[PDB]
Amino acid sequence: TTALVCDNGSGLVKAGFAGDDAPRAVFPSIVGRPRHQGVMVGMGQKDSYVGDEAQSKRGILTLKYPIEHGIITNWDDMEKIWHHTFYNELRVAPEEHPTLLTEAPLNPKANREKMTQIMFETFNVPAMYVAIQAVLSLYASGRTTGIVLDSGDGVTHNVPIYEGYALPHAIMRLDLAGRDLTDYLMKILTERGYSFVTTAEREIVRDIKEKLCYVALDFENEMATAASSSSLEKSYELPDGQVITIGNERFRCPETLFQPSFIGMESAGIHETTYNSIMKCDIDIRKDLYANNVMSGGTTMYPGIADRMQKEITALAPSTMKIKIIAPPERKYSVWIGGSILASLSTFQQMWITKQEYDEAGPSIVHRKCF
Amino acid sequence: TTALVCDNGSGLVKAGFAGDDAPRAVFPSIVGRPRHQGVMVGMGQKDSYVGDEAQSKRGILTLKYPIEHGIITNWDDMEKIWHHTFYNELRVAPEEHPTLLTEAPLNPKANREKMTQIMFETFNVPAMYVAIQAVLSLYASGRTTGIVLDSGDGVTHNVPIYEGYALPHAIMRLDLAGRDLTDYLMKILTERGYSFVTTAEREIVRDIKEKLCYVALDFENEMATAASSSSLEKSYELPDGQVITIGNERFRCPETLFQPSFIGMESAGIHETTYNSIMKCDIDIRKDLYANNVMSGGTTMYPGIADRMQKEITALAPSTMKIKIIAPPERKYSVWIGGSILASLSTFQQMWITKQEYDEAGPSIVHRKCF
Amino acid sequence: KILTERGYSFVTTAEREIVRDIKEKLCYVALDFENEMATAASSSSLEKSYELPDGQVITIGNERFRCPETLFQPSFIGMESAGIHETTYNSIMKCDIDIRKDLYANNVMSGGTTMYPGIADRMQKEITALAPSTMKIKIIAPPERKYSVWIGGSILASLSTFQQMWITKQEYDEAGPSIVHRKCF
Amino acid sequence: RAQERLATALQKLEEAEKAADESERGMKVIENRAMKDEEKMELQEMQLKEAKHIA
Amino acid sequence: RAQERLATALQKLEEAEKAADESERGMKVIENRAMKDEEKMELQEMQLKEAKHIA
Ligand SMILES: Nc1ncnc2c1ncn2[C@@H]1O[C@H](COP(=O)(O)OP(=O)(O)O)[C@@H](O)[C@H]1O
Ligand SMILES: Nc1ncnc2c1ncn2[C@@H]1O[C@H](COP(=O)(O)OP(=O)(O)O)[C@@H](O)[C@H]1O
Repeated sequence: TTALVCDNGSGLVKAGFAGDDAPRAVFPSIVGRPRHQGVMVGMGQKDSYVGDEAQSKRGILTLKYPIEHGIITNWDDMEKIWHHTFYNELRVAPEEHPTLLTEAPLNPKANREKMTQIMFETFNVPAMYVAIQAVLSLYASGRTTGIVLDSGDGVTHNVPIYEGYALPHAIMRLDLAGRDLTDYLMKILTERGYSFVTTAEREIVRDIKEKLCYVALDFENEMATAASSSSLEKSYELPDGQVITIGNERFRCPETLFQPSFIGMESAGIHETTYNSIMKCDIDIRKDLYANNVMSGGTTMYPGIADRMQKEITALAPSTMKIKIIAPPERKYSVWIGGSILASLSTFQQMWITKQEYDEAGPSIVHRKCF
Repeated sequence: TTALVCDNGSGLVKAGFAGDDAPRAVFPSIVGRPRHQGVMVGMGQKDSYVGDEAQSKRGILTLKYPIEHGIITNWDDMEKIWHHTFYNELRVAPEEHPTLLTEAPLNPKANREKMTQIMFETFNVPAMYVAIQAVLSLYASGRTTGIVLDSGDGVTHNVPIYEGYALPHAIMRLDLAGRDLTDYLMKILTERGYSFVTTAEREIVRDIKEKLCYVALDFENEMATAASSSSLEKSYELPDGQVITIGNERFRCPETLFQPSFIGMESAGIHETTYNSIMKCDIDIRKDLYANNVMSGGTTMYPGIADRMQKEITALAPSTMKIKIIAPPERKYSVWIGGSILASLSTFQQMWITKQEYDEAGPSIVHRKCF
Repeated sequence: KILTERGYSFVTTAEREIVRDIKEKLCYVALDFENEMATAASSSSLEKSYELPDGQVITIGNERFRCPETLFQPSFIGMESAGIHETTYNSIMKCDIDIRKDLYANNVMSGGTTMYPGIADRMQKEITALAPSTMKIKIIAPPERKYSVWIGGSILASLSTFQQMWITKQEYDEAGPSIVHRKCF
Repeated sequence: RAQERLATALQKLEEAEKAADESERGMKVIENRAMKDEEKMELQEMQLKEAKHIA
Repeated sequence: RAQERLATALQKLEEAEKAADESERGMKVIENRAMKDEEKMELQEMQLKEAKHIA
């Protein structure tokens, strides 16, 4: 029977069946609860919406992502998310379906452990497995070498892989991702007079970011340009009319990824961490890594990000090295695609963790090579 | 020569000369206009009073604060306010006096720009400068570290400063302040049969708030107490006799600052935003920030607010950290005091914005490090 | 790195110093890695707490001896070279055969990284396992060894038979910075 | 001179591609707006029709 | 190899310039249609107003 591929991530849950071509159901991984009291008896309002239901009821709810930076903080909301996924989005009894789960590298081992435990106890799957998002993203790109730069909504990691071997000592996790960009945009949008403070209108700001923002090939030139002309201003319709306009912000916001100082962080920019991860690997495999910079995750979907990325990492690397950047047009779902591909193997059908084996060895089994 | 220090704020304008010990002139920042027609000819009634004059003519006017939440909305009333200040409260020709102006953090840049422009054109000062209210409030307390919680009449911000450096990414502005408390008190005063709706009697309610309200060290206990006994009721005589009494309200009103849900806002309470601003700061400087919670602004003048604040922020912080709350007895004017201190320096006498320089570079100069 | 897997995240160059303090206080070398791993798995007699500069005490267990174990298994950080004991023994074996007994007997140890509780005993065990059985293995680990370099430097500089090995300003002006590699060493 | 003219070709290619693609974003948004105004005309001429009807 | 990548830079340069030329007379016709939609939205908005008023 088929396996399920549920890629949790932050911001967006992506689920589907192994062997399909795209995740069947995709919805925001949020949980909302009403924050007023309600007066119409007989309306039978439930006590907590979830997913697109909440995304539609935003106006009267308080939304709380149960995953902060790759880690799961509120376990009850996470279980609600999973249950809603299985029983509504896919409408499938999870008792007869091995499920594939993903997580970023360098996470609290308790996270993965409790994940396994809840999966086997509450939902009672027959088997399961936890995979590293970046490996799956490489699978989905038909590569077998090259460093991958996943950048979802919560975390941003580089994983250099060569011939299917991973160099763990060169993995570079960094906690700057789409949520941080959304917040920085909320902040700099004040200096025009626009004030979004509610957890609801954070979603509005996220939409504004996904629509109007883009990466500038040269920051100073774009700044001077937006100063001189006004050919960069674009408007936007809020959910109640009152069109707004943003100029400089459009490219100031995603610029953070290259200058994390904008939000007070100290770590180096995306290009810098990539180049450092390269330099940590052995010298014989650096040319291929230069040639195969895969990119996935929704945050790497900015108009112009690949060109700026290539420009920078070219400025850093030697001149006799060919820099290339593999940025497919569907890269947002590359992790789920790679997960489907992997779970569809048969040489993989003996890497699962069987319910019996779990009962025999307890949640500590995950860290064992039943990985 | 002497420098002027005008701290606009909402609710209260307070001005004076640099180097002094207290603002010379202090009056409400309102503008009134008659709303009836007037029948006695030769009375020569002017068309718009301002300041204490309007506060006295309340009975027949309509008052309109020209500053809503730290931002200036009606620029003509603001110019009237400034002109009245210079020419009647101080009796000073502004042509030969560098002036210091204040504004909250995270304001529309157009606000500060137009401020500079009007200052240089209408009043034609020789120089000026705009400062952040919280920095001045720290100056006035002899500190050089510690977070400051200013809360005036319109806005409420925390600015963590350490060793003279400000960490802007941890600034927390919140638009709940004295005006909102006044409105909430106006609302809950109805449930005793007292109805204040006019812009005049809003001032009556403001006085009631400044006299009878106080923060309760424990909300539930005080509620149960006021339910059981009646030792909390105090009376108050309106401008036409008809003494009124309030019980529960006295501490229900300022409780909002800790439970903004009372007025439908979603943000977290004062203690919560403070603790969050701390936690956003680097770990090595958190102990000092814990030890130096400065307070300022009129809204932090409720009897008991410092004790309740310490109780809460102690409940949030680790146990081995010393919580202290610097609440001077004159903190209402801490911003003006710090402004006088700063303007009186000489190492500051080269940070002004000279009119020549402005004519050279236009109002865009303010955002430039001529800050 | 390995402190992440408990949920503690230190990334700033500032809090690298915090981590260094944690390392200097809690870590230690384990006489037998596998036994200590199994022990920390079974019991909890190895966990120790630590208070950060803002309270919020943390606890580390297995890490206390996982961290300094690297020196003997550099593969933990992806390096390929051999462990400390191994390079020591190799350096011995490269020397002439007539002087190997004394070298076995006089393993001096200095520098702050050799200040781990238990490092000398584990070091002795390993290098004993490598060396023949009829050779006496000793490890000179003074209690002030963190400053042994400076101490020896003061000793040498205080000599008089050394007062003619200096490089004089005049001499350097005469022969340029290339003088250092010359026997004015 | 090979490498200098190659660098010229690179920068020219790149900036021209960015210009083409920003005009491509513009064409996307203007096709959207065109369909928008289309259904706008539809619905508002239609309310004009029903206005004439009840008129 | 200098001659090789020179030739490649040359050709790809001119073909990408031609692609930008396609995209840019496309951008010309789309801004023409932008003005088309401007005047259409204007006329239809006006008639919407008169429809509402007469109705
Ligand atoms: N077109 C876009 N441009 C810029 N950012 C985007 C775009 N689409 C999505 N994002 C950002 O990417 C995030 C989704 O990334 P995703 O891969 O779903 O993260 P995760 O792997 O944690 O689920 C969203 O939070 C959004 O902010
Ligand atoms: N004794 C008091 N108790 C409680 N609130 C007060 C008291 N005195 C003044 N306030 C409130 O504080 C406000 C004055 O604060 P202020 O520092 O003047 O604000 P701003 O900095 O915007 O001028 C007034 O609007 C009033 O509502």
